[PDB]
Amino acid sequence: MELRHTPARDLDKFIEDHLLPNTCFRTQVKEAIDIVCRFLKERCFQGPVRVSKVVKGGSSRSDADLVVFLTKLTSFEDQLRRRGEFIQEIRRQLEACQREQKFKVTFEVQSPALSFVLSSPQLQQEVEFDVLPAFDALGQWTPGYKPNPEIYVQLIKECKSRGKEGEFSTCFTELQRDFLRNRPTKLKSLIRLVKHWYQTCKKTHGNKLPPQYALELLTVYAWEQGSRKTDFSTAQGFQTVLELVLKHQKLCIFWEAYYDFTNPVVGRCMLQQLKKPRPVILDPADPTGNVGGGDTHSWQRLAQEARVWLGYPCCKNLDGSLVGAWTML
Repeated sequence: MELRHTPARDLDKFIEDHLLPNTCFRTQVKEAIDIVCRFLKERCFQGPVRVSKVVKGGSSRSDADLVVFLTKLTSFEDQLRRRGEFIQEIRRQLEACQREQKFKVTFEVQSPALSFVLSSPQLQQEVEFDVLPAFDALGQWTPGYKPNPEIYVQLIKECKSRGKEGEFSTCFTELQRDFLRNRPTKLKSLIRLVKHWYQTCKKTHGNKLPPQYALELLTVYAWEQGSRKTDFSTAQGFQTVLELVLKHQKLCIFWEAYYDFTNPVVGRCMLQQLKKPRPVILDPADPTGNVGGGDTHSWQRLAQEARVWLGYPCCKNLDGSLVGAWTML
């Protein structure tokens, strides 16, 4: 059944039946991406720019971003100005990879933006990757360590100048993914549920909604503030998120997972972002990015959906009572 017709007691089954990726295909996709990665790093621009890494980003026939990082760029703007140049070289090597390498899945580079589809005839599944060139601002980064604040200092400086705050977040995709992957399975599942809810809402909106990523972060926030447990009620977590969306006019959220106020420039940037019209959901991976910021109308649209959804069976017991949101603090 549709999520909107699924009672709270059936949410976990809904997630397992419709939202969990086919484990086998998931692994085959990871292996393919690893092959593409090493291939692009070796073959692209093989004759200062070079491909240093390739990482899967946000994801919804499912869609996903595939970030191709480039070293030796003179500025963040270059990944935008030379996008055409970069996309052509990457397209060329993706096609050479498809031609020369064998995969356990079908690999098809799409004809002219650059994307390719990984599919499995034996599983009735596929994922289309949107290839995004990005400056490798982080360079060598390893989980557990905060990037050198100087990396963000440079970012802040350029974003201020070009007025592109939060527009180079793709450069920190590794942090975005680390932030969401280092979580208990139950929470990752709740995030999948929220993503589905979001995508369901997007389907009927001719106007903009906040970015899905904003909701992924809001879900983490809900859990950190209201649960922090490896097991909990999915329905209660969902209600908490819907209720948090309603509070968008009062939300001011941020994390110091990859940066903090230590550096004056970064701290100043954070403070400047934290003072902007709410909601403020500061990207843990990018201090210049208020995810879904500067568009209160989009949040009002989503909040209207949140209220509608709080009336659905999703957060309700058989007797019609709400399962209840997590108390927070």
